[PDB]
Amino acid sequence: VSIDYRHEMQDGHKDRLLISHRFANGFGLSSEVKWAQVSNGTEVVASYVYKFNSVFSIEPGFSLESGSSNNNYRPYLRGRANVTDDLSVALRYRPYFKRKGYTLTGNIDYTFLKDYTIGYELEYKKGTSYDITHNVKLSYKWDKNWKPYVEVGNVSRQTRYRVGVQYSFH
Ligand SMILES: CCCCCCCCOCCOCCOCCOCCO
Ligand SMILES: CCCCCCCCOCCOCCOCCOCCO
Ligand SMILES: CCCCCCCCOCCOCCOCCOCCO
Ligand SMILES: CCCCCCCCOCCOCCOCCOCCO
Ligand SMILES: CCCCCCCCOCCOCCOCCOCCO
Ligand SMILES: CCCCCCCC
Ligand SMILES: CCCCCCCC
Ligand SMILES: CCCCCCCC
Repeated sequence: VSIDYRHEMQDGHKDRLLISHRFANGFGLSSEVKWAQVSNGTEVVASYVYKFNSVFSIEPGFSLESGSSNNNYRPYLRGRANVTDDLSVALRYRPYFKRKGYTLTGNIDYTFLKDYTIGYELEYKKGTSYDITHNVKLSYKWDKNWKPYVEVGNVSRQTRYRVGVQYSFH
């Protein structure tokens, strides 16, 4: 189980608290509460990660969000390839049916010096009623329980900044 708090600003603000767990069988569940300045929301996600082998995995997922402004059903399929022990790549297709469109999100993540991770995320969003996002995240496993992190992204025009920390139970 982990609990992840994150603050976001551009150049109002957004905050979130995301609690999640992935079981050794592959089943995962998360619940997130979000507030922004006012709006609020909650999201729940259930998924299975199915590992074909040490390199390739596929993760179908189900999510519903309920809010002031965002209210969507967003199922998804995420494929992952471990290129090396330190380097992974993923691609996620996530349509949204909200009150429709889809996002396509690619991720490249590289772990170095045991405790650091640098991640690049490219996200393409297209409505049916496009935007491209570039994001860089840097995380540091400070100890067995705490993983602070920062993200800087460009949303296309403007910059989106996040700071957060993930606490893991042991
Ligand atoms: C939701 C904020 C980000 C996740 C941190 C909450 C984890 C709760 O377990 C904390 C146990 O270790 C902390 C011991 O120090 C107590 C500090 O109390 C603040 C907890 O909210
Ligand atoms: C395995 C299928 C999907 C798992 C969903 C689990 C969540 C079920 O909880 C429903 C109970 O509602 C609690 C309070 O409702 C607040 C609104 O919920 C936010 C998103 O629906
Ligand atoms: C992006 C569309 C293709 C991805 C598969 C659809 C996922 C939504 O499935 C709906 C069923 O919801 C229940 C699933 O909850 C258990 C976790 O397993 C994920 C399978 O959906
Ligand atoms: C790893 C398996 C799961 C990954 C998703 C499976 C299928 C994804 O289809 C993508 C749908 O978009 C079609 C065109 O792709 C456009 C790529 O981005 C450039 C924008 O034109
Ligand atoms: C081992 C690979 C993983 C590390 C990759 C991290 C660095 C990747 O940086 C690419 C991010 O590109 C950001 C582009 O910024 C958008 C510029 O938009 C114009 C300014 O408004
Ligand atoms: C099992 C720990 C995550 C909690 C998710 C709650 C879903 C309603
Ligand atoms: C993995 C079984 C379901 C866990 C749900 C925890 C309470 C909402
Ligand atoms: C301490 C040097 C500044 C690092 C800048 C990083 C900007 C993304």
